[PDB]
Amino acid sequence: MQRTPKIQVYSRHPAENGKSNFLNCYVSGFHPSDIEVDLLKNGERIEKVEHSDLSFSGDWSFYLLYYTEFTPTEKDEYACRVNHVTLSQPKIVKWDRD
Amino acid sequence: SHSMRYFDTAVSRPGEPRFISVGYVDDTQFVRFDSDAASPRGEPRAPWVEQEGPEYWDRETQKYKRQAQADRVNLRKLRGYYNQSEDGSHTLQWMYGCDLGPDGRLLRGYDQSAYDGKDYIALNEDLRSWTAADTAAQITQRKWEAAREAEQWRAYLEGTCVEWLRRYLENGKETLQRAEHPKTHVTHHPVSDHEATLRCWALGFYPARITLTWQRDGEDQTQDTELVETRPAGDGTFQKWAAVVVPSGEEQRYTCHVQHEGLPEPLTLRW
Amino acid sequence: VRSRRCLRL
Repeated sequence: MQRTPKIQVYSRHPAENGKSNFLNCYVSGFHPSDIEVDLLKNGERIEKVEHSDLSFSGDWSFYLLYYTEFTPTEKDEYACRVNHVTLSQPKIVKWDRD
Repeated sequence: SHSMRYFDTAVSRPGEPRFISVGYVDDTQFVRFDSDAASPRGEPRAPWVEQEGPEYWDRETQKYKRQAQADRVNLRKLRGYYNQSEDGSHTLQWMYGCDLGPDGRLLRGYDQSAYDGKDYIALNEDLRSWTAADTAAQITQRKWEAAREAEQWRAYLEGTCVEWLRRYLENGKETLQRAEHPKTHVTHHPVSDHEATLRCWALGFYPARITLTWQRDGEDQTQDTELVETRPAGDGTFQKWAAVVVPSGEEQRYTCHVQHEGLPEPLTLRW
Repeated sequence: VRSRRCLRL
């Protein structure tokens, strides 16, 4: 079976420009396990990004949390780019949450 | 209601496969193992297993390494059962552990596996028989029935599984037995002259089990504009939101209802 | 604690 990833781009705490926070990209429901996940700042890849250990759900679907430190501002756009064997091209999801 | 659960993922490589394993008490992880690491060992991921003895982690490590060895053989044998080539890659998943009810006696025991994401063989609730998804899986089934596998796994699940679950819950009670209620609020977004969006937020709660529902004048409503999968915040707590589209002036009709263990009573918000 | 039994197909 091949299962395409679900993507959520969000922040750990309610965003407040100037305050330090964590950017999060949560990929889930995908199969097989190999995947690319990056956090983007204004289109460029963020260097210091960590991820959780590989786990899966009742339906054998994998999930992963990728995250980084960031300080939201007003024009800095953030995104999550994901690539996976089921995608014809990598997928970009822009950071929004309120 | 609690649970100790182990999740193994063995992925074939075109030599040594990659073996990863993780263990959770409830919605908290506490142990990890990855063969792709420099010198693989059992690694704590929660403070209430950090001060366990060195013998404890040597033993856990030995059993992780033995399971990795075993999973190489397993991937080969599954390749044989389904008469598959060797160029392609495949995946073996395993999940086993115990769930206590609120009593808090053993409610269920689990030992189930998957190949290429498909059910393979699973120990039934009776902890005495096997559900094989395939006649190929029944090769394993007859191997295990000949060996009285269910017996041994019933002994583990009814015995040392619940014992070490209870004991972890003890040594981490300050962590594992304290539920965080969700911090909640509602946002509002005008869409058009006809519509607007209500979004009900639930943040910073533990465990992850939560219920968010929109009602209109006291009637559950489904369209909606979305219900989103519960997601990890990154600090041990979780998040979720539920949103609905409503006529642009009738916001007061719509209430949000939050059910969570950490709440003394279900919560009702609105914009 | 992991079980002493390995998964063996």
